[PDB]
Amino acid sequence: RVTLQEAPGTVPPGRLPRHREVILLADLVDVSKPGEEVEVTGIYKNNYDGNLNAKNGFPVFATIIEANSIKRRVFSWTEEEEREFRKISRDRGIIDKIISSMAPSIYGHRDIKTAVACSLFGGVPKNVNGKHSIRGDINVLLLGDPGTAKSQILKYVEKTAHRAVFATGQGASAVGLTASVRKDPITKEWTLEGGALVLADKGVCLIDEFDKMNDQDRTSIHEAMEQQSISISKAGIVTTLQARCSIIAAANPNGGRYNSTLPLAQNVSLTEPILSR
Amino acid sequence: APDAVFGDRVRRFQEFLDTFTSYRDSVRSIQVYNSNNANILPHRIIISLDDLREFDRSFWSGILVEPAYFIPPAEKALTDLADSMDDHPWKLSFKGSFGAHALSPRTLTAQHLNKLVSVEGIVTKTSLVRPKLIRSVHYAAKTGRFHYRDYTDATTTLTTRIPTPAIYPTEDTEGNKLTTEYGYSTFIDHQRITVQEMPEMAPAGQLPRSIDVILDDDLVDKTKPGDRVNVVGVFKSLGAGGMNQSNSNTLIGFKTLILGNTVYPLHARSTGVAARQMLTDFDIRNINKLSKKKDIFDILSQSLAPSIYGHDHIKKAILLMLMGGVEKNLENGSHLRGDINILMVGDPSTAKSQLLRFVLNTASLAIATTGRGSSGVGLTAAVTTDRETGERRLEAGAMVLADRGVVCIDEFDKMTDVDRVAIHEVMEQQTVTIAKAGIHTTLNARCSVIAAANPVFGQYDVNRDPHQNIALPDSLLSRFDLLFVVTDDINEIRDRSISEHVLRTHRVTIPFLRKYVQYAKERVIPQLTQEAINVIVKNYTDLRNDDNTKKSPITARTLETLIRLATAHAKVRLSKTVNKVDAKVAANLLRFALL
Amino acid sequence: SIWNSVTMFTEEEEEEFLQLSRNPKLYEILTNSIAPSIFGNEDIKKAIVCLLMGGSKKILPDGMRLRGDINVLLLGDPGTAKSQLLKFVEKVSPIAVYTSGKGSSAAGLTASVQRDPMTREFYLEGGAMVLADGGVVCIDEFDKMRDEDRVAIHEAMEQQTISIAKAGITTVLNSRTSVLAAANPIYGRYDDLKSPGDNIDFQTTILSRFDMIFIVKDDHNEERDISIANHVINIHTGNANAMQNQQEENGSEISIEKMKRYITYCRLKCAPRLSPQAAEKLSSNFVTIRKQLLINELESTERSSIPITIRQLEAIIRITESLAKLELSPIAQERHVDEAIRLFQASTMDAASQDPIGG
Amino acid sequence: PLRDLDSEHVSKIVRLSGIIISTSVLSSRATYLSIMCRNCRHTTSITINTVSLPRSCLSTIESESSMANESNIGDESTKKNCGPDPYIIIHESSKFIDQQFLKLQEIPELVPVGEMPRNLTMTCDRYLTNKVIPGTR
Ligand SMILES: Nc1ncnc2c1ncn2[C@@H]1O[C@H](COP(=O)(O)OP(=O)(O)OP(=O)(O)O)[C@@H](O)[C@H]1O
Ligand SMILES: Nc1ncnc2c1ncn2[C@@H]1O[C@H](COP(=O)(O)OP(=O)(O)O)[C@@H](O)[C@H]1O
Ligand SMILES: Nc1ncnc2c1ncn2[C@@H]1O[C@H](COP(=O)(O)OP(=O)(O)O)[C@@H](O)[C@H]1O
Ligand SMILES: [Mg+2]
Ligand SMILES: [Mg+2]
Ligand SMILES: [Zn+2]
Repeated sequence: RVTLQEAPGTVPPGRLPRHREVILLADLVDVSKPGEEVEVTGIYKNNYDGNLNAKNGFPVFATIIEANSIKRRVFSWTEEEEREFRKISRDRGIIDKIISSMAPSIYGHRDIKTAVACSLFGGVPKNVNGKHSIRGDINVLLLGDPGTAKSQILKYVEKTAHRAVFATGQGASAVGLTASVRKDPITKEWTLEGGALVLADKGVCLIDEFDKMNDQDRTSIHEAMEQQSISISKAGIVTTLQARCSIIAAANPNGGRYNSTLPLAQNVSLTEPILSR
Repeated sequence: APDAVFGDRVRRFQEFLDTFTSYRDSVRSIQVYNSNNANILPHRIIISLDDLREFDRSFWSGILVEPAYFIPPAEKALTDLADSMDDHPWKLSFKGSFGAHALSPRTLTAQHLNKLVSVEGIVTKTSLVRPKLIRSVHYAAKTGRFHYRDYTDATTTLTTRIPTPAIYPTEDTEGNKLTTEYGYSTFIDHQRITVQEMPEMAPAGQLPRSIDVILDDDLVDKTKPGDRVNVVGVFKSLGAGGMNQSNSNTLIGFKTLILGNTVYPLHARSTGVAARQMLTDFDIRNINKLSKKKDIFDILSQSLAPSIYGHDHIKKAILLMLMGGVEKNLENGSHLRGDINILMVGDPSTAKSQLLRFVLNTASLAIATTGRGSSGVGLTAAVTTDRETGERRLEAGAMVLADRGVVCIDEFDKMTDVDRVAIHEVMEQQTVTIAKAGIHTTLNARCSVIAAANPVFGQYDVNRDPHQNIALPDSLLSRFDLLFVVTDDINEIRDRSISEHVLRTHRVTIPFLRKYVQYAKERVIPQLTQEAINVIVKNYTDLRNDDNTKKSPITARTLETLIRLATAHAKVRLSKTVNKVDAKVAANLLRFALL
Repeated sequence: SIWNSVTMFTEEEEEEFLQLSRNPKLYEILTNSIAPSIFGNEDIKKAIVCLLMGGSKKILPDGMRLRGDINVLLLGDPGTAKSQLLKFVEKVSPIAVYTSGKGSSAAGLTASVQRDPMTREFYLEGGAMVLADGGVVCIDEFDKMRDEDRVAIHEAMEQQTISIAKAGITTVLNSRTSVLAAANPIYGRYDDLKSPGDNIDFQTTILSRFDMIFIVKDDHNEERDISIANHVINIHTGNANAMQNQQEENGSEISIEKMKRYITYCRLKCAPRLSPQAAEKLSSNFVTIRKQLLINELESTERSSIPITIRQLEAIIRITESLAKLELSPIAQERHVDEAIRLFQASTMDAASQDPIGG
Repeated sequence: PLRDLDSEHVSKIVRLSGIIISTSVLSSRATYLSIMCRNCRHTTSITINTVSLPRSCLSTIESESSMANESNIGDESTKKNCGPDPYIIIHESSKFIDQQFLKLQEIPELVPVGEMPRNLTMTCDRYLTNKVIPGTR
């Protein structure tokens, strides 16, 4: 069972978006996931069963749509693309070729773009005899004055990366930063949900407004960055989760303007243990 | 109808009771007391599974594994013996070693069903004691005759029986109306409790397990929530697990519970149950002999915490606190305190915590707390909760549980004003007042307090007056009967000696001390004497009219403190009156503490 | 955890461990085994060996408990590899919890109590201090944490119990644990012109609790820098992955799992006890130390930032017993006390950087 | 993967990987029951290895003995009818086992973004009880 809501863009001014229920059968299941706009060809019919007509009030009936066809209104490759990859690699100046192709809708900031390239590619992890771990993910921090397109850079990273998860220390976000045991509003079942850090394992986590963060979020960031694993002990559940991810953050200086007369450590509210990582 | 196996088992248990004679005289004693005192004692006796095993192993295993067939015969045999030996039915309880039948709610599984078990745990919630109707009596107006009826249910016996759901009679056989006789009917009490795994034995980070218990008649009000309990009973199953009728649901199984027949409260550290011991004539003779020696106070004081070096005066003070004074109530209704309080301030390596934990371990009823560990409601019991009956009531806190006992507070100086104001009332009025939505009550909190705190500047400084080093409100200091200041000053000989003492350690007994304090606190109540009156008057006058700078202020609380110390020393002496020597000892100790 | 441990050993394992114990170079082999991928810090590694071994606990007739664990503090300049040691100790000890001040994400640092989601009843939700019972707690950033946590940890490190008192539950728990803590100085670098008490960022009395203090400074030196750089690039190249490790495993190095099993075996089996000669020597040393400190204090007009107390005496006792234990010897001779005093002088008595200690 | 289970796997054998998040308390079920008819005292037994108690007395269909036919009638013309559900269980002579429920959920790392994870219910009994604790993979 799926629920379709009118696309907000098309609603004429002053009214509300309507919604309907849809039934998918056989091989039509798990073809569309939440957040995508779809076209459905199907049959419109009542809930003829209802419950029963002994109910008091007017005799109204509910309706549904039985789906027959569904359509949407990738990173895989092949040999043809692999040969082209090798051809392009064999060319000289490929590094600058790539760097010139990041966030084309922003002017300048070559250092920013090359840092983003490095962090988006990443190194190779190492482990000596399975007793000495070395991380391979590259972390970058942006610290700039207002009106510098840091949010645009982060949005481009989200749109381009294979597994990017967005979050913020202030504002509305689809996910937080701390793992928790929470009820399921529809299935009424307890569920264990990790933060964006856990969700973006072997990926990239983007954090907006990095300096407006509270104690719990700061502690979670510190743990994830230092150990790349998040512990949890809640609701009788004791365990640890992998959080191997690359972090990209944006912040603003104290007072909203950078003070070039002082060291960077005193231009921001963060602290050395987090800054050094 | 009569059963041959039943008769054989009855006769065998009769032979057991014949060979063992203690239970016979115990029953005779119960009947003697009940006859003489008419309070009434119940008809119940305790049997030893070890003796049963030694006598008849087959019968022992029969009781252990299939109680439903072996207990009722024994109960009938006991009833017969009592009714024969005298000039209700009687009941049995079991003690001894249960072997593999001593379990906990976590390790209690279906394979134990219908078997006698002994569980340990913590009581989580008790139920309201309700009467149960057994026999109803009625009167007929048209005929002037009294009728009656009897009732039963599934939980009143171990063996299954065919249900006989008799109805409540409102009419006569001929059609006459009937009138109930509440005064001639019969009712029996009934309660249900829940037991849970102890918190000091359950795995950390895992949800706990629990089991229900049913109690009837005279085992109905033997415990309270938050207590440590060992219950010996019969693990049983009732009803049909949805088998009868369609009952399409398959998730639910068989209802189970324990028809408990023995309940024992257990003592533990920082728990609401007071520890008590049984005193033998040998114990009493030894205590009374020891009473007559002159250095009894010295030997007793030195006996405490021998692992620590020195602190002789502090040990004396702790012993005085343990023994305690006497509290007075006047016909008017006024109350005069009789407890003592101790505060220690010292350098950060002076075994303060060691002494505090020793007191926690030795005192019969002591509760331990840290500075910020418990705050707000946790101390004053001011929390309010409710059951599904709809009523709200209170559930006790630290000091409320500590009634008639001791409270150890560690890191005292980290507390806050909001709860120091609360503890003022506890130290002085020895009472707690709560006024919340729908609750206005007053709870007794007669407890003593021992606390430790650190100086402001890390180490006590002699270049500054005591106020700058202590920094606590004078009103609060006035409430503590005794205050001590302890510093570690480097000295070659003292360091040497403490070194040998500590190395010796790293390579009178406590139980007898506990028996001694129990007897002394339970038996002796001294009175004041004119000699002590004069001595204390003189000492208080001198202290109030001297110019020396003291570590604490002076009020009438100091005079009351002199009284309390004199009375407690007399209690130690086991004399029925305070004496000049006790007064002088109290005065000397207070003078040493202040100077 | 402590509720799912194994207390039975195979005969072959027992024989192998006895043969390994009889080895005369066992101490050096273990020291080399601890974190071979870092350069230097032999004293630190030896201290970690002693910590993992742990001392011997005593129960007295009056009930007083003399703990047998060891507490270590690592003050140091930034980036001295003082966190990798924490992580490796966590990874190698049988029961270990690594956490920072203020706990971990959705995981408290100390025993916590809440009502059952279903039955509304009390139960321990978690807490590292009780989860790691019988093991090691690796506390990072020890200088940032709340006062309630400070008090609870202070009680735990000495009495090895946590007392709980709330509106409907009162009990004393068991938290037998060993504390390895790491902290950074204020201002971003240790300053030689100020006392370590001023370099730390909390009550200086806290330093009285730990058994060892290691103050590691990042001095600048061309050849040392070159050597460390060569070591690090070798590690990254992976040549060090084979050399040293894969050869020294043939006699002069121990596998991590085998060392873990050996630690468990020694803990379960041995429990040394001193000898009178060691006792007298220790007493004389302690008296001399305190006499010197008193002389310096009386000469000066201020109090020192690194006091000497009976805690340090007990720490020395625990260290000598720890050294004796790993040989499985049921007694400790003055040969152990010599090493114990050397280690103590190397680690704790770096209070020579303290002003009224100078003299 | 837990997200690929579908109709085709119904009643087959499958292998799954996940993390335990909740375990219920031990239940009780019967494996051998002794039952009696409350009216005519006809006894019998049942063995399990949705079983329900007999709806009607079996002493009629079970013509045990010739005298049983006489015993099945008496007091003139009144037919013998024990009623519906006349059987009761005798608990002193029955045997029970242990049953338990578990929940298994996909590893949180691989969940699709913007959707809560999927979980599933499992039933175990006898010697597969008290083997794991929540949080184990
Ligand atoms: N160099 C630039 N070239 C083009 N557009 C820019 C540039 N710098 C800023 N902008 C635009 O100006 C506006 C600045 O807001 P934006 O959030 O993108 O900036 P920011 O640097 O992240 O600052 P903040 O989050 O403090 O507002 C956006 O429209 C951004 O697209
Ligand atoms: N007078 C003493 N005699 C013997 N041992 C002592 C003495 N004072 C301190 N100690 C030792 O020093 C340690 C002090 O621990 P603790 O009680 O936590 O310190 P404090 O009570 O000063 O806070 C104890 O382990 C104890 O064995
Ligand atoms: N003596 C050393 N030998 C080898 N590597 C070192 C050494 N000192 C520092 N490192 C390197 O520094 C990193 C550890 O840094 P970090 O743990 O942040 O320092 P700290 O623990 O002092 O905060 C490791 O990757 C390690 O390779
Ligand atoms: Mg922006
Ligand atoms: Mg202390
Ligand atoms: Zn029948």
